Amino acid sequence: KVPHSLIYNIYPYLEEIRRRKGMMAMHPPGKDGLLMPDRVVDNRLPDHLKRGYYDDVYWKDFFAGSDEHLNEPRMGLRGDEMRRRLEEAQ
Amino acid sequence: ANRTITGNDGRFSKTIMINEPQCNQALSAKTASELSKEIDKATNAVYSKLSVLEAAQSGLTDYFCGGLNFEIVGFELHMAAMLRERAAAILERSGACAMLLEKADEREVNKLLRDASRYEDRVDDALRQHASLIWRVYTAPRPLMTLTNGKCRGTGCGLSLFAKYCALKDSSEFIFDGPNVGITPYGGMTRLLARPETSLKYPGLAEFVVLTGASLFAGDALRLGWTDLFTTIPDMTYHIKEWFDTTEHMHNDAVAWQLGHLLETCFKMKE
Amino acid sequence: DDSDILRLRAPLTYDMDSTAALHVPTHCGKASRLAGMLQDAGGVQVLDGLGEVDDKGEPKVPPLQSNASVPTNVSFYEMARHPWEDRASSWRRDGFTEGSLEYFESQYRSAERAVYDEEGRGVRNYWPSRDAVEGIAQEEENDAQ
Amino acid sequence: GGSVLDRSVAVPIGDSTQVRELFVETKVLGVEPLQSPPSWRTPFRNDFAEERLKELQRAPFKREKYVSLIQGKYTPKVKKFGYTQHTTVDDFETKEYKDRLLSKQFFQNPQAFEVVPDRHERSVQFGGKWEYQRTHGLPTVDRNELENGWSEVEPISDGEMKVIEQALRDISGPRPGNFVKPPSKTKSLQLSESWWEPLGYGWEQHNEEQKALCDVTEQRLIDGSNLPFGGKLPPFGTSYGMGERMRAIIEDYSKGFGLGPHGHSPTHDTIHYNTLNAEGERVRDLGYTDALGRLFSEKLGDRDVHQWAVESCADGEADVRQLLLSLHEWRERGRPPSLLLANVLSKYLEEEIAAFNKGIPENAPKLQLETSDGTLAHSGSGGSRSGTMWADVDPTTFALHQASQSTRSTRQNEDKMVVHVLEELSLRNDGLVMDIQYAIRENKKNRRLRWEFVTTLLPVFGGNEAKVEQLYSDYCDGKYVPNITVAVEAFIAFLHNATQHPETYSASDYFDIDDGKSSTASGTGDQPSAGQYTTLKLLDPLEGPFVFDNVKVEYIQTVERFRRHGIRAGPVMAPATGFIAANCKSLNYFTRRQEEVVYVTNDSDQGLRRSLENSAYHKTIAANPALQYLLKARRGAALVETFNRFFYRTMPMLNFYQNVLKHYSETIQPLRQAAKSSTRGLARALES
Amino acid sequence: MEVYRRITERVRGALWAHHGRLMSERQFHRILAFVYNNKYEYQIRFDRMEVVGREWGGRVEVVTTPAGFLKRVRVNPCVEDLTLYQQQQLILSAYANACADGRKLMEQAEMNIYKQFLKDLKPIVMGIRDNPEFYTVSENSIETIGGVLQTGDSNNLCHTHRTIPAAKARQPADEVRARQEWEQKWINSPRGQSWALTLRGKTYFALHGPQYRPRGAPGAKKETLPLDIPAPYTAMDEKRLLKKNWMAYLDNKHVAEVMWTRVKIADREKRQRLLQETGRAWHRPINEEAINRW
Amino acid sequence: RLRYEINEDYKVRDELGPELFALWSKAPERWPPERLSKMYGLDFTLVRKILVWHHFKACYDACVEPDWSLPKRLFALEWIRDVRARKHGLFYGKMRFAEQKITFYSDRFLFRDLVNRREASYANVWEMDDPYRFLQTEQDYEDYWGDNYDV
Amino acid sequence: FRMSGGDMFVEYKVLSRDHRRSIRVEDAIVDPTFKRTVLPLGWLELLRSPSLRLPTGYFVEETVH
Amino acid sequence: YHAYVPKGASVQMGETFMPSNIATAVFRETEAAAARADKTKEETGFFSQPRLNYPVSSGIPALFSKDQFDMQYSLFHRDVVETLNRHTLGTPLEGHNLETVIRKTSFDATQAVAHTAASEHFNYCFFYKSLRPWGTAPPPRLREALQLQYGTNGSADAMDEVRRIVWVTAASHQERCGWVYLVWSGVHFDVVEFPHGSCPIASDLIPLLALNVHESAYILDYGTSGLKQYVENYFKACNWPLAERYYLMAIG
Amino acid sequence: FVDLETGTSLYFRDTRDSAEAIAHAADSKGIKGMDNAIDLYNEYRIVP
Ligand SMILES: [Mg+2]
Repeated sequence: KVPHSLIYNIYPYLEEIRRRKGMMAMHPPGKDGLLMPDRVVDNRLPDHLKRGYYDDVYWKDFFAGSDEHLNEPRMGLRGDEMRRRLEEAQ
Repeated sequence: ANRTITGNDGRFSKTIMINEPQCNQALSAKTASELSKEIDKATNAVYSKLSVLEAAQSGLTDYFCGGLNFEIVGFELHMAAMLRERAAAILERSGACAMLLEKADEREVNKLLRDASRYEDRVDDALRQHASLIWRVYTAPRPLMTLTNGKCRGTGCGLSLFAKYCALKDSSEFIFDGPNVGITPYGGMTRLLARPETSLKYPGLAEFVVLTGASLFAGDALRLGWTDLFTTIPDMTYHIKEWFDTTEHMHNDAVAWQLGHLLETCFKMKE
Repeated sequence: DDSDILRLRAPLTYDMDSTAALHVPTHCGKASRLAGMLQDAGGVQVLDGLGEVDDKGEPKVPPLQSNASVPTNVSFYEMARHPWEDRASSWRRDGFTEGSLEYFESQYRSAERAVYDEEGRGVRNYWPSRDAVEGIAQEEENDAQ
Repeated sequence: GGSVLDRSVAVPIGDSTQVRELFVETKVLGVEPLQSPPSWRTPFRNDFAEERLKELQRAPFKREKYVSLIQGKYTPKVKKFGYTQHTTVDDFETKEYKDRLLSKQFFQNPQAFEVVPDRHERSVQFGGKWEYQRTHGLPTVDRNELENGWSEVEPISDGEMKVIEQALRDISGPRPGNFVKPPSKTKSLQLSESWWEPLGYGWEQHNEEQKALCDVTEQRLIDGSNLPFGGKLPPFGTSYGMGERMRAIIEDYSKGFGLGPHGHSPTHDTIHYNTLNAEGERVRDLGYTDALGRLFSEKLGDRDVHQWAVESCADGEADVRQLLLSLHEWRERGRPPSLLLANVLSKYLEEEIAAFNKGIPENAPKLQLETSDGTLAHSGSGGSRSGTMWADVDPTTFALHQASQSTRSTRQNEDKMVVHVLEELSLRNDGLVMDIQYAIRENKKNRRLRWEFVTTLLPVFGGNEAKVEQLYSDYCDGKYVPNITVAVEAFIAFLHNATQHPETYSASDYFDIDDGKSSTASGTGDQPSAGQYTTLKLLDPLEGPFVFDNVKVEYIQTVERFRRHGIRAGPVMAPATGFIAANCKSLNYFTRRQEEVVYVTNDSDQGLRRSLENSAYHKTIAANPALQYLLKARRGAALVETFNRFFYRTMPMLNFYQNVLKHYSETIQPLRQAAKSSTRGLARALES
Repeated sequence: MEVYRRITERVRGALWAHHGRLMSERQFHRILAFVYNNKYEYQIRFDRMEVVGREWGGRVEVVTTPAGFLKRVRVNPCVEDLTLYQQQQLILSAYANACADGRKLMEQAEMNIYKQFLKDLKPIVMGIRDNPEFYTVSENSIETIGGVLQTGDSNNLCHTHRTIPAAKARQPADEVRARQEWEQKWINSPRGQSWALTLRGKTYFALHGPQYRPRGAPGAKKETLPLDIPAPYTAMDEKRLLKKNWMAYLDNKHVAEVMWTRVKIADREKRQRLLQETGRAWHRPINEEAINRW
Repeated sequence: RLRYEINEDYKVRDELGPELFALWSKAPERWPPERLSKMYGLDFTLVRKILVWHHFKACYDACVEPDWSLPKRLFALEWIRDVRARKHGLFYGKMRFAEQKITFYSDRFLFRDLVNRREASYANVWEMDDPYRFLQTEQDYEDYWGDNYDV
Repeated sequence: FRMSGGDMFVEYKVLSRDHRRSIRVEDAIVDPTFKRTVLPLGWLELLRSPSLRLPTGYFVEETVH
Repeated sequence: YHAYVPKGASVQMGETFMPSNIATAVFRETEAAAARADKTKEETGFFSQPRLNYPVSSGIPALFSKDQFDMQYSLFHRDVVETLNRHTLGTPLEGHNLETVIRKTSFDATQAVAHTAASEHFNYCFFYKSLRPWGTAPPPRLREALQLQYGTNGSADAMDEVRRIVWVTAASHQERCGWVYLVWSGVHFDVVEFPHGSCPIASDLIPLLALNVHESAYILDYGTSGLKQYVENYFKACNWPLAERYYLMAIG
Repeated sequence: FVDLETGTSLYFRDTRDSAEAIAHAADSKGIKGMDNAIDLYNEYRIVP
């Protein structure tokens, strides 16, 4: 059985039962919300292509020290920043 | 109040059993309008994770649910026809809602006609209450599992098949007939037979079952994809009860898993 | 007889078959509620010749028409939109103070065109002198002054 | 203001004299009531004069530099979201609102408004102790304008919807790293906690990566012996719980998610993955390597990679840095080779690939490098492009595996056709060619463009759809451009076939229809107004020639915004397409020869008129009242526009290739300069 | 509610699956909240109007707000003579056909809402798939500890689609700037000068000029460039959590992972059902090696 | 020693800017607690608490005085429960758990109210949620306003 | 609350004390030249609900000029 | 859904090209598939065919068409396994390792059925495990081993020489029923030719590479005269590193 | 509960009829009621 003390918890539920009339009860016609994959998409690029790919959108050498986003992590780097990596290595 | 419908409640589970072994589980208008109350009052209950509807049969009846009771319906249709008969008899006796030039005849004609229309109103009520009951089962907010043990006539077919969890035992059966009793089938199963799926898998089956009154069984209801669930276990209802006694929380994560595990271990045929 | 089965397909009237249409879900919920709704509407109104057609075909007691149409100005995404930039999204972004961002961007531009071509020759140099790399912008000092 | 409420105030037009002398035409519509203009259109209720005077007095300040008076401050200040200080949006704030608000704020406390504030202390209040009821909140806007006045929302079409949910179902496909997380990406845990750094967490992995992939001159090696527990996880009950919460964090961060090959979660109840390291062994015996990889590493043999790169590029061939990069990323960190590297390797290794391919039966996989399809992903070719057995392999693991193999030491120039251009450019622009080719593919896939080409060119040949289909496929590659003669009579044939039975060609090819709901007085605009064809309509952006799915939404919106409001510009206007001149027998476009190509302009015409009037169809076309406007318009450019529009919507790729060659001839020589300069760079660097 | 929350969870989950970004619970709920309030607005305005259902002939009339509320009932005295039962059924069926018309209207409205919602999701969704690093493999390709295995069959049947131009980036922003370039080019032309004096022209300027909106008038007063939230390039909720407390980090990443898994399971169920409907799949497992042999 | 705080999803810093303040400022009646409560993934008591704080922060920000009747309006059910409890057990304060009735309801106890709610209908949305739907009898109005001697 | 012609129009709901009976008024001028609000006499009987606390419908019923 | 889709079928995207007829024929084939699956579940014995590490839905690159390899896998080998199961139940050999069946049935005429089937089962297995689809380059250590034996004063002469000796051994087995192995005797390498129904484990060698010289292996592709071409291709597709780790495990 | 995949299919049972879950005739799309999360943080607490 349900204790008298705990019944308040049901209130919001019971509340939006009452309030579900009209548009809130309405679902978009045709659309279930479950969208299955159909095609296969890969936008990956060779490194030399993405070296200057985002220069106009952002600054040049956008992928510079990025290890995950480049196959060559050290390209585009100016000498100093290249030296930094070894500097912390030794 | 009629002891037509009976029930068994565990902590988190609910059993609604239709008891009418005499007329072969054929629901009256009152009994159906009652069932649509017990079903949604069991289903909208706070603690029910699963509400199981089945047939209570003491061994007198192998039906899960009958259709409309055709004896009742036939009876009062006949009465109505007879009253129209007498009313026409006296309408053409004086001719040799009906407005006349004689007060006595207007009196008795209108009494007769009014009573006739009341009878027809009872038949109509029967039909509407069965249809609305089906709808109730279809729209049940919390999970309503219909265990089908034994045969179903038309509106019974409807009642068992449209629950979102509809289980079939070996004994389950579907008879969509009634062009054999001189009427068109009822219970909405017509829809199931007309799905483009059925035309793909079994072209022609729809005409076969709708024209020829013919029984479909568990295997046929599974292949057509009318339901996902089937079991061979004795007294399943007890086990559902005792399983949902051992369950603990009401959070829908928990509920989803408990119900799902129940389904996978028994009602889906993995092994 | 075929014409009789042709007749079966016609929708239910109350003139022929004396029965109202079934529509099921509304009957399921609202069947017991109807007296309530009706008396909330102040009871029915019995009028005369509602659907009764006149001599030449005109409606007697002209029927009630629905005003309903889909409202076309109602997008909420432009009602409550981003507090400073006027964009219509629901996306919460913490921007930077305008004028912080301007100054910031300016000094970056200066610092980078200072490092990459220091001699103003115009071409990008990835091997900059130690003086151009660790060197402070004189524009900062000039701004203080 | 877009709205129902947004109509203006009462404004003067003069006495009867000035009114009759103002209006030329006047058309009346039925009487309806006067809505009072809203508060923001009302000049006396909205006057901002005080605030505008404040803006102007402070206006010279706005022209100077921004300078921090803390010198040495660089980083910008964050302004957070929803703070009242930063809200610039006034939805309904008129002078009226600002004044109601002002007054309420003033009677709240006056001491906020004083230049030198006096002591502000709360006193009693005259409404009662509950006075806040009659006081509180902010001034309220009238509810009529709240509800009704809002702009008309620009209708979203179904096209842009289908695009969005296409993008929605693209992202729901699996990424290869998530189900079983590579040991390489699970070393990356960093916490801000003081107990996390003392124990090097991923140390054995990181050590392995360093030792295998890095030169010993630069590598940092973590030792586990000196680490807190011996670089291990302690035995269970010993560590006071340090070890347990260590394990919890690790098992929680390293767990996989999503669906595996058996279609279920890694944590699913009854069914399991990687039983007894059954996948581990499956990698053991397979290994990740290309056939192409080892053919290359076989032919190259000992000699220097860089030397080879300076060789395989003569001076004008390609940037050495590019194919050096792509080569490195292909050999270790195994990737699909860029079509640059694939072209180079193709003309380098041709005899080894020939020898590898010379024995194979018919129905078995061969080895081929052909980039005719745009994309590089070697799940796309069937793995037959390189020698790869894998769809994808994560770089780190590949590098570790191949380094476990001991091989490397860690410790006429003028006239061109389109094909010539693409195969030349294939070396000097990877991306550009990759784009042209992807686009060509997608255009070849459309049924729509095909049906248009076919049904346009059928009447001219009148014959076999076999020849038309062939000419379609050849048109796709630039190997066919129609002769201007054929073009003109195709256009004519179109006007004829669309007029004789209107049903097919007004339901497929589109003309704009006249609105008799709208009537004004002009000679062009009246033939635009009643019972005529206004414009030749281009294909909707979904069925048209290819555009990428970045921009497809904005492209669509723009097309609709422009068609609806009758803007002629951008994607709606059709570019003038060239054809092959009458005297010239050449089949294609050429880079150098410009006189083979002929444009049909407004001013300079190709004899479209004289060919029309002298055609046998001239009178049956003159029959159509609707075409009468597109034949004869104030702008004699109706025929020119109909023409160019027709051949744009039917044969989009003529303009496509024309622009390709345009761009080539533009940018080629800068590219050769870059190539020679860089190659000679590594050349003198190398011999030195 | 459901159709929305499914798509939003799709977005959140995918956001963490493909890149290491987490969406703030704050954000996730505020999306949904915006959908909700949209519906609410449509309701506010829907109640100002009425829908009229009518039963037999015209002699039973029912006037009801589209939400299904009942305002008036007109009836012929003919009806008054029937029965209480039949009176009830008649009025009830009129009410039903009214609710029908109303519900048709509302469902168009809802389609409209769904479109606005999608349009609002688009900078996020197209934020995650429009990057130079994003990729997918076919769902039928085996996955092993190193990487993903190649699907063998029909080497023609696998086509890799690409959403990004491989040469220098053309972003949606450049397209909008192109659109206003063409707007100005059209306007400032002589033929455009004459067009701006037409009714079409002033309709265009009333709808799509924000710049001319008087101070204090509702709506945006500038034209906005399309939002750019590139997913791998913008740190969202994971960096704040990682700085503050590891525990909330682990919990939120756990939530995202769970949601993603759930979405994927849903997609598998729909796929299975669509496979069964067309008869390529049986109704119980007939192939157990596809499961037990891993 | 103060460094960690539970529930990191909603930070106090981020709730300083109140949500949609540019709307419910201008017609606070069209904005019942529901519309805003869909914004937070928390439980009922917490989100209403937060809404109160939003309103107050907003008010102090705009230099006007806040509605002090607002906490009573959002919590109205809790208000009246506390009033009637105070009259029942004789005490002044807020009722706590120990003093609740020990009645055990059946499982389906809520059915009547459930079908009453599920079948309700409203002319406009204001009628749907007005603040005063909690009150029917005169006793209700006498308990709800006992505080303001004005009302 | 809306504006036209220079003045306010407000919708309100008149009610008995027990809120048994009610009347809506759509557009009412807000005019502060009236010391006290005026209604048509006919409503006096419409709004009278005789509860327990007020045996006659109203607490105060008198005649003024 | 994987469990519900039958064994052969591929699960893909609907292109809506299906006329209702073939759409029904498909469902009928699926029903049949379910029936035959129910009977194969009960026909299942102790031993079973090995799961393939690489996708064979298309052929094995540079070596086999789809039909060739699937005539080895789904025709001859599965028959061998049915035989093996028929004759290892109801005998003292029930439920033991593949080894203890091969080794305890060695050299006896009475159990020749069991032994032949067993050894063929092993050979086919090891053959599948000896094929890496795009081939591989032989690892340094193995090359060093082979060179010390076969190599005469040439660079990886041992590779051309080993892939020669394998060819010669293959051509010198006339019956075209059997196997060719590169194996480790434990004191030296050699290329041995096993007749059908014989195995390297039975002779207590340690196998490195397997090549299938059955005529049924190369018939559909290379015809009856195509054995040389066949072997030459096999080396394009073979798996060396396996042979290497087996060699190194043998040594220690 | 969440870790064991089992029972997660049940959030989505509406998928069992394809032409329906598109049509939205039935208001119950979810396990406990109208949708999967109506009240996630409230309802379940009614169990002692
Ligand atoms: Mg009650």
